[PDB]
Amino acid sequence: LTPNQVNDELNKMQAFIRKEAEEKAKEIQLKADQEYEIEKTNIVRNETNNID
Amino acid sequence: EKEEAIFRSAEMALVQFYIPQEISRDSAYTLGQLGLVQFRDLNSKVRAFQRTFVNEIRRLDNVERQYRYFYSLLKKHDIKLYEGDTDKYLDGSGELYVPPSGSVIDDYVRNASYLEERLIQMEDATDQIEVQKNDLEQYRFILQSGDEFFVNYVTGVIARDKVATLEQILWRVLRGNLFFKTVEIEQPVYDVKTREYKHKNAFIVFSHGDLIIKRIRKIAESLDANLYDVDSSNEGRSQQLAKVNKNLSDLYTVLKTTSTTLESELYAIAKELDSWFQDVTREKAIFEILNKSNYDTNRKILIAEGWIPRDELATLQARLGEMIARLGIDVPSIIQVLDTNHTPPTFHRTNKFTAGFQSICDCYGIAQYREINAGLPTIVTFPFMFAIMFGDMGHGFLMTLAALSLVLNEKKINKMKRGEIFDMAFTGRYIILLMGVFSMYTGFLYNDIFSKTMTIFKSGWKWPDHWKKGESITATSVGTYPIGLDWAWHGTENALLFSNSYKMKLSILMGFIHMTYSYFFSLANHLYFNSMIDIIGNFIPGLLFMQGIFGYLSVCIVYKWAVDWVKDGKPAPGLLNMLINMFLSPGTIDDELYPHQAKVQVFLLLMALVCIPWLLLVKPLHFEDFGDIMIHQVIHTIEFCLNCVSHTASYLRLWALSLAHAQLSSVLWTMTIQIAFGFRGFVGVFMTVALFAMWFALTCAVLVLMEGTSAMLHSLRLHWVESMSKFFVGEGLPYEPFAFEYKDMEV
Amino acid sequence: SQKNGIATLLQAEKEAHEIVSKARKYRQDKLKQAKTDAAKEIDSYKIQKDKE
Repeated sequence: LTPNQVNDELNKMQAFIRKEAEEKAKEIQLKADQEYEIEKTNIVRNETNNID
Repeated sequence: EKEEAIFRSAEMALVQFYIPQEISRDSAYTLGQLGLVQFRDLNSKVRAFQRTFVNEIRRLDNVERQYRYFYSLLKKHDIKLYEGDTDKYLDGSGELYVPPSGSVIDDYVRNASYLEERLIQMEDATDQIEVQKNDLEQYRFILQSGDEFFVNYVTGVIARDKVATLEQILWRVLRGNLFFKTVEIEQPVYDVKTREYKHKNAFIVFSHGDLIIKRIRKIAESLDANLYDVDSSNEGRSQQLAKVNKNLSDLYTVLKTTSTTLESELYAIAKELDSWFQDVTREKAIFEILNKSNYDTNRKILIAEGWIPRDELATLQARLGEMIARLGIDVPSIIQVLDTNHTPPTFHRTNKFTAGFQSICDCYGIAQYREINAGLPTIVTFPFMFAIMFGDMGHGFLMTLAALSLVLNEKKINKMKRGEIFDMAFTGRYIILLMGVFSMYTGFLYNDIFSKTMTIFKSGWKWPDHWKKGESITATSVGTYPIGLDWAWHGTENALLFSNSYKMKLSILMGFIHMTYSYFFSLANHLYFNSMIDIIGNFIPGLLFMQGIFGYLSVCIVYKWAVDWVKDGKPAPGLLNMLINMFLSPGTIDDELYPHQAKVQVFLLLMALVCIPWLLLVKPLHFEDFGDIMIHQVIHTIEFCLNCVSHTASYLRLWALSLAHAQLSSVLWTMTIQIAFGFRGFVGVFMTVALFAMWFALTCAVLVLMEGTSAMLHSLRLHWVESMSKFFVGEGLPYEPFAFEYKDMEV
Repeated sequence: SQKNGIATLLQAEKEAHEIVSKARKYRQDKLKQAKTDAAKEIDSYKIQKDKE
């Protein structure tokens, strides 16, 4: 529309993609926590069973 | 919101696009309807396999091959292809004329890939089921001869074409000892090698020797033969007949069943296959055209460039209002004009009434950017040229009759199929109208209607009380027709030798006026460019050289038209005698057109000639210098200096054709009407009828068709090589916005 | 745009890549933490059984 507005369609979409990737990464960190949980529980179970 | 066709040209722009990648197809549906949109193909120096869209093109190729097979299987059957009126809904200029189509394109691919084998496996059965039926039926008639005799014996059936030779070779290979009786095939049947109803015969044979049996068996096949086996007993043959007869009703019915399926599904598919054809074509084309842009995974945006008109940015934004309406992502502007160093394309608009006129404008060639187009010159001059080619009242009126019929029937002709000979005819239906409406006027001044004249006005001419022909009779003038020429020039060769001289001058004068008018547009575009630094430095000689001679000759010509010479002591100077004097003499005219003109004609000539090298010095004075440009301007100087006179000379063909038409019309009239004048009411009326009919046959056919066909192309000459020589001094590449269109039967 | 898009869009895209790779390296450090967590669970409970 207005020529001066051509920077807004850049910066707002920059923010939109940034927040998309930010949510993706912040849930990937939760996935990392879940991986932590399972690979901790299974290893400790397997070792402690022989200890028992 | 357009151009004036005289000074205002088309003005446009280019930008770098930053469109989101996800709405590529979405944007394409919209801009593909009517957007005045073209792309600068940055996707260059790349191969098909070097491109990121080769995968879908082969899929659409396979489905269109499937559609071609659909064409084939359709036309090979009597059913007619229904075509709905949806093409009008799909061809035209609107606002959302192409509604967006979902991604069910792959569903179309799927169901097509399904139907292909669905129909192949169902159709490839009849070819067998029929031959099995035929073979069983043949076996049946073979067995029908159970009471005809005379492993242990051989049975078969052969065409009558070899019955005699076969029986003879049997008789002369088994050595004259055999039983061989036969019965003919009543109501024969077709063969299988050539599908031909060949007359047939069946035979029966018996012998004692088994060696004989094997010899017969292994000789029969070498020739056109069929083999079978039959029981010797009689009731055994009856049981064979019953068992082989039981299993043929199924064969009789299966073909009917498969047909019932075939036509049933053909009816349904026909309603949609035609539409889907052009539909899927639209998707392949739109994918292709969008594919010319550059994309990488680097950025979510898509790197694209294209070349867009500049006087419709507001309309483009409003139309993209839909982009932000339903599929909105809030990146509205994708337009930002930058600058380049290459010449922009040239393009303009067209209209229904000007289908033919505008085509011929760029058929010769396109003009460069902001270079004036000769639309109005084509509208005016070419029709007037054709009109002045010939002006018989009857011929012009008759030609216009067809034009009126075509224009009034255009209500349905616009939609009905245009015949091979009618395509171009319908293309320029509005041109012949102008042709004729100017032809009737041009011929009006000639006062010719099939070489006749009713003496509309009065001029007054002097004759004695009585006069016997064979003598030259002088009639003085007291005022001629205010409009046109008087009837007095309908007499002997004097009239023709005056009319030819009169007419050969106006042609030259009008040609000079027309070429001056065309050259007048030279500085128009340069002012449009504001390129006045040195362009006038070349327009000046190109004007003065031609004018100082041609305008001087024209003004001299009109000078005698005003002043008489019989009443003046000075005799009338020759029509063209002021040429040699300008060079051999230092100013001596010897024609005495005007005293003072003698001392100024050479002066005008010497100003005219002196600036010959004024063009070869201006170019090097720019600072720098390079050989090709001096060579180019030298060749331009010489070519123009010769082209002025070439054009001057070329204008006589107009009058040559005019007088040729007049003479042929006169001679045809003389050889038709005078012959028809045979006075007889018992057999002469029928002779008059026949002559009248053939006179129409010739007038309409050969005194119009060939003449007009030649005249239009001679006018095309007279327009092109004259105007465009110095008018279209540049070339611009065409603009062709991507848009939907219909497709139909073809390879 | 061009006078600013080449920079703003790069800020968006490389920022997204940086945060995503930050999540990835977080998950790798998290895998190391899971290994050492199984270790510390078998470094204490293993001897805890003998304590009881």
